[PDB]
Amino acid sequence: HMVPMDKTLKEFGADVQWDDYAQLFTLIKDGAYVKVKPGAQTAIVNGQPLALQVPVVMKDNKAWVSDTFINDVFQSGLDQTFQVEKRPHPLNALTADEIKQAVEIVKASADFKPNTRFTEISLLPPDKEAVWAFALENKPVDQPRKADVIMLDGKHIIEAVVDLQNNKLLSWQPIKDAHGMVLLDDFASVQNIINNSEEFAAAVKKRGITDAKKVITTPLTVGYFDGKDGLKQDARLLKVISYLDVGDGNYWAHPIENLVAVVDLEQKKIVKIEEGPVVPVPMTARPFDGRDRVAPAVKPMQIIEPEGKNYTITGDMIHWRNWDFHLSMNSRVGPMISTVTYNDNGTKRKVMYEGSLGGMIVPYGDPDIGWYFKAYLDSGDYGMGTLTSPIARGKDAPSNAVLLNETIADYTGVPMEIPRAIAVFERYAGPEYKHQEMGQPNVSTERRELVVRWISTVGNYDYIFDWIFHENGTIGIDAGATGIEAVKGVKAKTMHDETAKDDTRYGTLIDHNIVGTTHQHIYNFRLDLDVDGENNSLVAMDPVVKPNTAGGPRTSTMQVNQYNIGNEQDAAQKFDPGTIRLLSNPNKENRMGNPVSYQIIPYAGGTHPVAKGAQFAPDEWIYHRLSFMDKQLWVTRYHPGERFPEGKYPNRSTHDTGLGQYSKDNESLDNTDAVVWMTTGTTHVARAEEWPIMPTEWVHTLLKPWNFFDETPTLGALKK
Amino acid sequence: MVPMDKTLKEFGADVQWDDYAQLFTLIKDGAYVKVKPGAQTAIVNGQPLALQVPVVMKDNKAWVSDTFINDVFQSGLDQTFQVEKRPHPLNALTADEIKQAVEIVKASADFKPNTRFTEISLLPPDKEAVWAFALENKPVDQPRKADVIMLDGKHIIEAVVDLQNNKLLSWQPIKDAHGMVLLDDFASVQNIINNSEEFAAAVKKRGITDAKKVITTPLTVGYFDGKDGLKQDARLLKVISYLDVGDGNYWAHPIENLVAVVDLEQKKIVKIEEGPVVPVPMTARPFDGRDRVAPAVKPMQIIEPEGKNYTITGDMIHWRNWDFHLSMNSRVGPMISTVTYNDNGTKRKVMYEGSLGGMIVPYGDPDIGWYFKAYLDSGDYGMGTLTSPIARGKDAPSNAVLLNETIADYTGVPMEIPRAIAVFERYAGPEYKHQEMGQPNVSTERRELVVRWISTVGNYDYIFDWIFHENGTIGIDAGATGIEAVKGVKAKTMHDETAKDDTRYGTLIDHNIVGTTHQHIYNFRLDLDVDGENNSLVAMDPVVKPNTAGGPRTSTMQVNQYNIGNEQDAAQKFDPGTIRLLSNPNKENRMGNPVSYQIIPYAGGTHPVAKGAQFAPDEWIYHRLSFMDKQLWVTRYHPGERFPEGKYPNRSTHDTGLGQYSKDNESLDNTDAVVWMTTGTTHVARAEEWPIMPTEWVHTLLKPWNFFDETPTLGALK
Ligand SMILES: O=CCc1ccccc1
Ligand SMILES: O=CCc1ccccc1
Ligand SMILES: [NH3+]CCc1ccccc1
Ligand SMILES: [Ca+2]
Ligand SMILES: [Ca+2]
Ligand SMILES: [Ca+2]
Ligand SMILES: [Ca+2]
Ligand SMILES: [Cu+2]
Ligand SMILES: [Cu+2]
Repeated sequence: HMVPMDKTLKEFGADVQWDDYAQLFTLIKDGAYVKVKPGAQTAIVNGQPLALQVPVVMKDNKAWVSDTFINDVFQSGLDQTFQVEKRPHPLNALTADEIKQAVEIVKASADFKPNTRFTEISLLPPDKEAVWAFALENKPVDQPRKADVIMLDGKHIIEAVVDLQNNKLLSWQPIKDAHGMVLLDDFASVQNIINNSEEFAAAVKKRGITDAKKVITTPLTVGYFDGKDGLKQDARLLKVISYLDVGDGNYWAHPIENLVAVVDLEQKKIVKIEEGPVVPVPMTARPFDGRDRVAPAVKPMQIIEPEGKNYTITGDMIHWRNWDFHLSMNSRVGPMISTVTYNDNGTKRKVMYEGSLGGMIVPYGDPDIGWYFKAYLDSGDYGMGTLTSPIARGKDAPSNAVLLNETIADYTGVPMEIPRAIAVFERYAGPEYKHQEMGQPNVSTERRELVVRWISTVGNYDYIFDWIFHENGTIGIDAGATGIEAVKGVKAKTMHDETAKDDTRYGTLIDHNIVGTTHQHIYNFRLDLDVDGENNSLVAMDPVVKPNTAGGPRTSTMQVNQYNIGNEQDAAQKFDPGTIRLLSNPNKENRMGNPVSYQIIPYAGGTHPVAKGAQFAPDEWIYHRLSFMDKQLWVTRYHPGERFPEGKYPNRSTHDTGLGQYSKDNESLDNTDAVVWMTTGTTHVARAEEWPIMPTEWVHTLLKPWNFFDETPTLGALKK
Repeated sequence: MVPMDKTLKEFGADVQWDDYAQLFTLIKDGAYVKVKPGAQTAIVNGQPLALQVPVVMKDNKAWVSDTFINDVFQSGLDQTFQVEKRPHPLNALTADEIKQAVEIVKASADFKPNTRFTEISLLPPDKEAVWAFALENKPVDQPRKADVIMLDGKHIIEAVVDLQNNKLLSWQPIKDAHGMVLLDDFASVQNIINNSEEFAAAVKKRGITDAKKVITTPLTVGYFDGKDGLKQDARLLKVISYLDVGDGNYWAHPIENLVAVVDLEQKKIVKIEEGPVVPVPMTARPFDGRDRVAPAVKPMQIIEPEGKNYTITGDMIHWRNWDFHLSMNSRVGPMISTVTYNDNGTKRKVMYEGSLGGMIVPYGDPDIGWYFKAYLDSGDYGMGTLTSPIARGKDAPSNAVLLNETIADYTGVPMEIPRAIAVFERYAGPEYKHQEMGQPNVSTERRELVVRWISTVGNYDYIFDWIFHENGTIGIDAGATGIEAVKGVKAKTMHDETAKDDTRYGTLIDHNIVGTTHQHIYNFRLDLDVDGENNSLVAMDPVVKPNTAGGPRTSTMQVNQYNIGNEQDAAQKFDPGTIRLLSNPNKENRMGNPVSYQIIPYAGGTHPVAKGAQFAPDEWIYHRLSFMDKQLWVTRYHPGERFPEGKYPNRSTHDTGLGQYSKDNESLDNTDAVVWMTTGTTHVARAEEWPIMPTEWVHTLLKPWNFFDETPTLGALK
């Protein structure tokens, strides 16, 4: 029998286009670009003919297809974008079965508990050398597949390691003084607790709210304040900031200011309620989904690749032009780009062994009761991988993108497949190079970039990360921010009201009775670059103006001060965009005798004002707990266990267990395996243009080959 | 009948044949046509068109009526271009006006026989009247006038002509002003050198067996208060030479330490400076691919089958909420004028005029052949004149519309530059997004309208993009590519004896070739009128202040706001961590905040950033060009102050540009301000940039700040 074509294809997630003049359907879905005419015995898939067992049938202006059409067409093989992996890559993320296997192993332990949740279940990384050998030499990794299983028993963290190959538990280590990240069920627990609190209902009522059932809570981490916040360090707590649901789909626009409830999770009870001055809840409807807006007419624009893509995805490995890399998903930091090599005329040269988001922080600058503790570590305390937002096909990524599904474990240890978790797409990026010699034929070539995009939403903020592989060897990493701002309810409607000045001391008045509290967005990327090998050195090149000592009219010259940065301590520094910092390989040179290197650029621009460091006095704890905030460049000795800038267990941490810890011994960085950490951020002073919803703002970082090659990388294959 | 593919391609249209669909897809600029052989109708931008003669297949060769292109492409179904019934007052001089102006000055008894024209451009009507035309359709009751700047030998004369009444209004010789370099000067230099026995003698001394293979370059000499031993009153140019080896890239073969000084009026070398002899790098280094084979790539197309979202009426461009005027100038290229943002039905002023102000590419090597090297490409060579036609689909995306522009050449004859400017819309990620947990997603795509212009002066190719974002933001990017200026050296690798000395002022990017360090400094003149003429410059510096409200916090994040009341204070370095606004103290948004635009001189770049001029304050280039050392300048609107480097920068003895425009330190309080943004890079070369440099970009931004009352892209309320 058959089924309606449009409905079915839309359900399938394919774009359906009908050309009445040509009597032709054009179907697009990831790497598949299809053309089919009603009644035709064949269809075209990426330029190749495909025989259909059932032609598309047109009835009374309605098209119908066989129930096997989607499978026969989209899984024909003529779409070669995806290929089957014959030999499993050692860095492949844990499969659904493996996740379940790990969960069974720990549950076989006599110590496992019923309320035991899983903060993270991820592959235990085999030794770096074995992995590189596999990627380059194709040598098998004779080491057993293992998995780290981090459990949360009540409020206690337990680190267990399971041997998946031999289905046996290898370790069970409780981690004292460590708090666990926030889990999904905590979100519902908070709302439930507030709903059952007689006092809170009373607190809310005196603040103008009649129906407490319309109150929406949010689970915020409290941080650490040596007790000044009056909170027992031992307990698993969360502060609750509330909003009123007015039915406009945007409760963020209706803050219940000066009301904070402290909740003890294991005790499932409100242990404290801080109250400040009563501020009337901003009530005006402020929808952002367009319900109250007119839809402007816009002409269609399509980016198409009718014969398929230039990249191939074998398993989790992506091949594109001279690039080869592995892409996997982690519940905490999201995407991980591994074993990155650049094919130099037949020879695959190492570039980066492992790269990913290190961690990030969004600290606010308002001292009041509902803001002073607010300093989010989104990936660390909330798991950005877990909170991945599926790509909106054609909107969050260009129409010519390919969308990948990714699987991770949820907090209960059950496999979870995130649909459209990552977008991959090639894009035109202007001319690669050009030269119009006067009176001569022009010379131009277009530039192409391969983008790997991932979006994660943690509450009100929506973050976008793009890993950009330039055909010329350059690698870019951009971070975009959008979503809804965290606002403060105030009494002033305009800057002319009496309280305006005081209401706007820590933020801009972006709407009536609404202030966009000033804050920063500080991102950090962990980049284990192995420039043409593991042993590298950090070199500095500072352009300077020195007195002319060669005679002639000039009083000055442009020269460069070059020196090595031999230790981690000296490598942790602010970044001057006017200087040059290289991660060189002192063991290999290019054709001119220069060490093959990559230029590290932590700050390549941004659309919001740039964060020169953490906007905190040096005597604030957040500044103390988190040191990665103040430096834009860090370089440490390779260590498989050092992966997070804010530390492994940042929730209510008492001291820096991250980059401050990784570089505290000030080890040598001379001709050894280095790991680069780039920190880049923005300072956000709000404006009306960003409310009710904020246009995407971006920050850019860059990694450029510096004498890594012997000439223009994109000139092409040498004819003679 | 006539062959389709042959005719269509001569027309410049792209032809695609789909055998499965038996359909031809024809594309050219805003027209997207679909036609099947034998069909009595065709489709143009989604609309049906009746054909007089169907397309016919003859021996697998399609044929069309001899009137096909006109009937289809000029049908009217492609609405990209609309007729301009009332000419915009800022329209550039037409070919007829260029010839009229030349006839007017040539009729004067003072016009000498071989006089050339450095520039022939529209003399701008008063701003007020122009705004009234754009906002009120009010006619400009002032005759079209043209500035005619002549070069009589080496003497500059400024004339003004009344085009409407066809009469000469003024004729003023400009004392001590040197004229820019003109095209014929390039040939003179080469011919003068070619006929120089002494030069040929010097060249032989340096290993060149055939002097006829020597390629010259016309370089401005600057000013060094005589220390360079050059006569200030003479029209001079220094000549740096290269050896043509037949690889199509003479730039890769420098004849180091050989500099000839040519007096253009005497037409002869008046000085030859010789330094140590360095063997000419000989290895062929073509950049045009003659020795390469590109990897096969799958096709990519960006299509708009229903036409464009923008309309071009004459030179007026309408797109979404934006409306602006695009014109061409021989010196600075494109000019963006009368820019307004249609705020829910009401057009609000944003920028009266915007364009490249000027730029300079100064080097940091003290040696004989480099110390004077400081290029003012627009000012001294005329970048609009040297516009490089856009290579369709490569220099600009496949969905772009390419515009032709007309200017006058140095002999006063109209010159049409094909594909001089590219206009194209592009996807730029999501405009905004919010995925509320467990709720339906909300995402809208971002669209940007780009106006791209490319100019090439010698070895460098410069790209400029004026980017209009739907949300009111305006971006201005500058890209650099082309061939690097290199110094011939003895070292082949860094292991050679002279390596250290050879690389003191630049990187060794090839054997015996050093890419001398230099900077790229661009300056943009932006006459912003934020929702009106009268504005004020306001600073907002984010600062950390002690907490005085109580609680655990010791510090807070506050802003230090203050006005910058005068030109001298407005001339400043830009801290990308601070905020600088051009506000309209007379208008506010719904929250009582002054409608403003955020000025961002530095929004990013792919090359190291230039914090200022890499020159000691006692260097003459530094004294002559103050604009290089500050990223932000704000001056009072004046019709005759348009160039950061001054009107006549060739061998100038002092700053007649921004240094002069602000020397007076006038008030910037609630008045007509003009913003000048200086953004630059410091270029330290690498092997990856040779023989041809992959495009490097710098970015600037102008963002609406409380100009609107909410997210500008949400749309009108139902
Ligand atoms: O995103 C940071 C903490 C948070 C989590 C959930 C809702 C609001 C805020
Ligand atoms: O671009 C600056 C001066 C110049 C002009 C012509 C050829 C080479 C260099
Ligand atoms: N007075 C305008 C200049 C002009 C000259 C000749 C034809 C058309 C226009
Ligand atoms: Ca260490
Ligand atoms: Ca490394
Ligand atoms: Ca002035
Ligand atoms: Ca102005
Ligand atoms: Cu923000
Ligand atoms: Cu350069």
